[PDB]
Amino acid sequence: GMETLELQGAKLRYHQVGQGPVLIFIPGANGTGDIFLPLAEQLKDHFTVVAVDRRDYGESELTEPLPDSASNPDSDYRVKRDAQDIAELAKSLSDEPVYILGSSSGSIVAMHVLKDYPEVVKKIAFHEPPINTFLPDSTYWKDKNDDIVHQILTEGLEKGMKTFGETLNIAPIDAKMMSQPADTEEGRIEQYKRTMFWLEFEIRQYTHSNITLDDFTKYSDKITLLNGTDSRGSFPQDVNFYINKETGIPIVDIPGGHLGYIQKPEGFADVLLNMWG
Amino acid sequence: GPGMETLELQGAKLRYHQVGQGPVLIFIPGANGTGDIFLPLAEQLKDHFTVVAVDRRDYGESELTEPLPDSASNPDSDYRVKRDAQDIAELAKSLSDEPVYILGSSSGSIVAMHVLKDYPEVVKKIAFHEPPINTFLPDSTYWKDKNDDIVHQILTEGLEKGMKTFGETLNIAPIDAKMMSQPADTEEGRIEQYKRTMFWLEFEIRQYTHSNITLDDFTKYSDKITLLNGTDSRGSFPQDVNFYINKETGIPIVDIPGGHLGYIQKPEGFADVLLNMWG
Ligand SMILES: *[B@@](*)([O])C1=[C]C(O[C])=[C]C(O[C])=[C]1
Ligand SMILES: *[B@](*)([O])C1=[C]C(O[C])=[C]C(O[C])=[C]1
Repeated sequence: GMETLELQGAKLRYHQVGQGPVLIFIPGANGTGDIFLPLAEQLKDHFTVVAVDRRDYGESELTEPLPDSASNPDSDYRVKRDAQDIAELAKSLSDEPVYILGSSSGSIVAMHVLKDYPEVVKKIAFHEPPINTFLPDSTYWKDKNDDIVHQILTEGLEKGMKTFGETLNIAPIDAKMMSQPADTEEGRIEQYKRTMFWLEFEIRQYTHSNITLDDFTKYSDKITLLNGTDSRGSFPQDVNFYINKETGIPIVDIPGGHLGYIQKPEGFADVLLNMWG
Repeated sequence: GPGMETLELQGAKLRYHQVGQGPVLIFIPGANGTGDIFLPLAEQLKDHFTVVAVDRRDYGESELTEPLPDSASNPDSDYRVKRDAQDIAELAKSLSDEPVYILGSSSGSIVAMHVLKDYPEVVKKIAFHEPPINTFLPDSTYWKDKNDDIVHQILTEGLEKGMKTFGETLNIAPIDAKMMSQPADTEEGRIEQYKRTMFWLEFEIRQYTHSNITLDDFTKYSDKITLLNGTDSRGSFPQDVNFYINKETGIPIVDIPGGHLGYIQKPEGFADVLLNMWG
C-alpha cells in the first residue's frame, strides 16, 4: 500500500495522500510515517502529503548493511544519508521546492536537508528539535545523552550475566576470565555486540535445539564428552553426566574450565592426544 | 583476518585459522564465536593435527553475504544452529576427503551435535566440551525457563528504568509521557517498539543530537524556517532548544497543539495551525 523510491543502499517507503504542493513529513524517534496519517487526512485537500518511513525503520529496508561504524557515537553516516533521502524524495516528486516538516530527531534531518540540499526547500518547519551541538549548554546535554546510552546498554547486561553465572554455578576460573574487559575500546564494544548477539540469537535457540539421546547412540564409538577439571559443579558438567548415564558415552576429564583450552592449553592438548591416537 | 583462510559458502564468508600438519581437527568456538581462542592450544597440536579454528559465520572475521532471516530472532528457530552445522560439514569436505576430527565447546559443542546428527559422513571423531543443551534433559523445562527468563530480563530491565529517568532529565511533558508509557496492543508490537527504541538509542540519538549544525546554517535561510512548540510540552528540553534559536537568530516560534507527539495527539489543531502558516 506504500510508495517506494529505490535509493542507494535502501528502498525508501513513504505514504502519499492528497494533492497540491508536496509537503514532506520526517518522523522522529518513531522513525515511520504512519504517525502522520491522521494529520495527513486533515491536510490532503491542500497538500500532496508525503510521510516517509526513514530507511532504517518500518517498511523501508536497507539493501546493503549499515557500516559497522554507524554504531559509533560521533558517526556521520545515518544522518547525512537520511537527509539525502529526503532531497531525492522531493526531487522525484516535484520539479519545484517543496514544504518539509521534521519532528524531534526528524527535524534534525530537516536541518541537514536545508544545509546540504537547500534547492529542495520552499519552506521548512522544525517541530521541537533536540539537537545540542550549537547550544551554550551543549556539553551538558551531550554528556548526558552519552551517559544514559552507556547506562541502558551495558548496566542491564552486566548485572544479568552476573546472576546468570550463579544460576549456572559457573566456576570462578571461567567467571574471572569471562568478565575481564578487553584491552581496547574497540575490543570492548565488539565484546558487547558479541554477548548481546549471543543472548538474543544463540543461547535460547541453541540450548533448546532438536537433539535427542537417540542420535548420539547411532555414533557412540565416535563421541567423547569432556568435562573441565576446574569447572566441576557447573551446569554443563551435569549435561555430560546425564548423557553418559543414559548412553554410556564416556566422560574424559580435561584441564581447565569452560574455557580450559585457553586456560590450560598444554594440559588440554595432552589429553586430546591421549584419547585420539 | 590477518592470517586467516576463507571458505565462501551460501550466505556468508567463513574465515578460519589453519595451523599444523596431519589429520584435520576442526575446533568450534562457543559464546565468543571466534577461533582465535583456540590458537595457543593449536600450537600444541600443530605437529600432530591440521588444526582448523573457525570464526562462526556471525562472528569475528567471518561475514554474512545475505541478511540474517527475520525469523532468526524467534527463540525456537532452528536456522542458525543448522547453518553453523552445515558451515562445518562443508568446511570438512573442502579440506579433506576423509572424515575429520571435530571439537566444540559450550554452544560450539551444540553445533557439533548437529554436525553429527545431520552429517556424520564428515566426522571421524567428535568431542563435546561442556555442552549446555537442555532439550533432552528431564529438567529441560527448568533450564529452558531459566534461559528464556534471564534473556528477557537482560534485554528489558535496563531499558525500562533508563528511559524513565531520561525523561525526567528532558522534563518530558505529561501528554508525551502518558503516551510513551503505553505498550503496543500485541507482543509483535511491544517487541517492535522495543527494537526501535534500542536502535534509536544506539544508532540515532547521540549521532543526530551532536551532528554538525551551526546557527549560521539557519541564518542563510531565515525566510523559510518556522519553529514549532507544542502548547502541551512546556518546559521540555526541545522547547528550550527552539527558544535559544529564536533568541539568537530571530527566527520565530509558532505554538501548535499537542506535545512532542502533537501531530497525532491533536491532528486537527496541528493541521489548522499548518494551514494558516503555509496555505
Ligand atoms: B559455555 O559457554 C556455557 C556454560 C554454561 O554454564 C556455565 C551455560 C551455557 O549456556 C546456558 C554455556
Ligand atoms: B523528540 O523525540 C525528542 C525530545 C526530547 O526531549 C523531550 C529529547 C530528544 O532527544 C534527545 C528527542
